[PDB]
Amino acid sequence: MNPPPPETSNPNKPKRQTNQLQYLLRVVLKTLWKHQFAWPFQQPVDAVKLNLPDYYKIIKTPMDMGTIKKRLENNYYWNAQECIQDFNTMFTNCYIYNKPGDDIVLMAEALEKLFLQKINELPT
Ligand SMILES: Cc1ccc([C@H](C)Nc2ccc3c(c2)N(C2CC2)[C@@H](C)C(=O)N3C)cc1
Repeated sequence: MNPPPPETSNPNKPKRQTNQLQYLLRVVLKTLWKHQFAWPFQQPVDAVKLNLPDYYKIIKTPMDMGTIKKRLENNYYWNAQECIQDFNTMFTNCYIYNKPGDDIVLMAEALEKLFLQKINELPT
């Protein structure tokens, strides 16, 4: 039931170390990582273990903070916007599969509120 996880290295792809990308790893991701609600989002959804055989029938572009962390550590991104997009894909997937008011949604919303606070100002 589990698909292969998103790639965390791609050589066909050009890489960049920007000040914003370093900050997204050192400050943004690491703060979110320690949040009390971060743990469901620290690795790909394990649909077999959660016995959610429908998850990957619905979610076709999965994303999680473990994948983002590995991408950042591998300089996988060209710019901060690409990384921010991965965060937003992660949150949106949770809002798509689940319903407003669900506990997992409350957790994603708390992480998203903090994410938006931390990315409001990025380095130059
Ligand atoms: C409040 C509560 C209940 C269960 C769990 C289980 C143990 N782990 C887990 C990790 C990530 C996800 C989910 C479950 N959900 C399930 C709907 C619960 C899927 C759909 C989803 O979208 N994500 C992001 C954690 C937190």
